Amino acid sequence: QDVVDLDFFTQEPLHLVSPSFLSVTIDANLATDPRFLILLGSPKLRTLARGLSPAYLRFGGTKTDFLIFDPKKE
Amino acid sequence: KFKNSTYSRSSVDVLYTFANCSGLDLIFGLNALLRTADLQWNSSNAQLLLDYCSSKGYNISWELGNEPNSFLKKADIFINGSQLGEDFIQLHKLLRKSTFKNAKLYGPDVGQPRRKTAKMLKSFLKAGGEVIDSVTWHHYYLNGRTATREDFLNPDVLDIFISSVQKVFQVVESTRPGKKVWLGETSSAYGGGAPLLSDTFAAGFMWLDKLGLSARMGIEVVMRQVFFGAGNYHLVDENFDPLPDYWLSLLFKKLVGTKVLMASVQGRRKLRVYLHCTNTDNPRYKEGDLTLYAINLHNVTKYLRLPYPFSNKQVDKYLLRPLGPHGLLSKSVQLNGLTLKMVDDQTLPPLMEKPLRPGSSLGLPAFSYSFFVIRNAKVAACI
Ligand SMILES: Cc1cc(=O)oc2cc(O[C@@H]3O[C@H](C(=O)O)[C@@H](O[C@H]4O[C@H](COS(=O)(=O)O)[C@@H](O)[C@H](O)[C@H]4NS(=O)(=O)O)[C@H](O)[C@H]3O)ccc12
Ligand SMILES: *[C@@H]1O[C@H](CO)[C@@H](O)[C@H](O)[C@H]1NC(C)=O
Repeated sequence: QDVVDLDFFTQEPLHLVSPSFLSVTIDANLATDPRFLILLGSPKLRTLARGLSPAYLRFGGTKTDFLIFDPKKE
Repeated sequence: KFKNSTYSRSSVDVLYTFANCSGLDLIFGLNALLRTADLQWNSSNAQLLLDYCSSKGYNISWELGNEPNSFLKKADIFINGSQLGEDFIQLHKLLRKSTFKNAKLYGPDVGQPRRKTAKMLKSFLKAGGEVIDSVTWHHYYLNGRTATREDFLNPDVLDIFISSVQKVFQVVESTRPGKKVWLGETSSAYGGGAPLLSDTFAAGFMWLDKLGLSARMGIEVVMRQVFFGAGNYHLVDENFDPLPDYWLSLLFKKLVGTKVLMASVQGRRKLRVYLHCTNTDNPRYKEGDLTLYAINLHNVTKYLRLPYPFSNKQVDKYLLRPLGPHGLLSKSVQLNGLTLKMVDDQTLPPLMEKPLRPGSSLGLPAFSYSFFVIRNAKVAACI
């Protein structure tokens, strides 16, 4: 049969997650896309991102250790 | 294969503005493969970028390197955890010197234990452990190249994550007990996700289970690879349309509180249950309310009976099911039989609950996941 009984523990918090528990990444790979500026400009994409606030946005990935900051570059 | 590559002040401002204007806290990985002769970290480039961001009034947290475990494969350089430990102290000094001295530092973004990462992380935490505000590691369940539909629905695949986490906590407890533990980059499948799997309703068993287990086992933050990008594990497609994991990630934020509790089935592999305090920011819900979420990987409906004293409470269902005809391989999802679409580019839909007959058992169809809010639960812990 397909009826299942649940047991609950409700005496005390076993852990506290950050309010930003569910966070998100942008891969470093994406800073090597010509369309980069266009993409992060999207007000639709920003609607979608705001719905996830509060959260961390981690910019990183394999390319983290193959990107060099140019203060002279455009 | 992987070559150096420059980035502009515009790149940084683009990325900072996106985070700031979306209400998100940017974390920036710095190039840790810039080495002095003595194979120590060269901080000058990083020094240029701290200077720029500080001049601009940019509130940003920092990381140094991504998966140092495989710098030897990726760039023919071996960096030991001790040195990477020293390299993190060097960078932490610069943040203390800099205008944002309270700036947070996360590292070392090592891969999961099965990638022979334990030594590197233990050596890293013995050496650099003191300056980092959280330990970051990475988890993928599968190879995108070989991942099957059956893999995505397999409780034995979901369960390997439990040992990954136990192994990480073993290294950390032996070096920096009470240091916060973050999944710094994680998803279904590496190599940019499983085509027609990582971007579907089927991706949600792995995403929701990872979230339940991370919360239960003491992970404080889970960072989903990726919000947006080329990889099939993106939350948003190339046309800026939300995929099923976006709607799951949004409904989780609405209903799940920061206080982690526990649920279990009296019978425990294909029925996966998780319990937190309800997020009371929902005006619908008050302190003491419980958020249950459940995965059903059986091929039949299951009927969950709430334990005493919650058998007769009013329950709000949030059941997620694919929009056909592609079933679990669908890129569209219904909340309680209503398709989840953006009302427009400015506007998210409401997420309508479905109130259950009080004292009814909780129906969970085959290959589905659902949230249940137990109203008037009055759990003191949830205060
Ligand atoms: C061997 C292995 C096992 C493992 O568990 O995790 C791994 C993670 C790895 O790499 C890590 O996991 C991701 C993945 O791969 O999906 C990479 O994603 C980017 O880079 C990948 C190339 O991998 S790489 O070999 O060139 O680094 C692309 O396929 C992928 O589309 C792209 N994300 S995207 O949003 O821009 O589309 C990350 O940058 C990297 O931190 C690499 C290898 C492993
Ligand atoms: C569920 O799976 C079993 C495999 O042992 C199969 O034989 C059974 O008929 C399936 N039931 C349904 C409802 O698909």
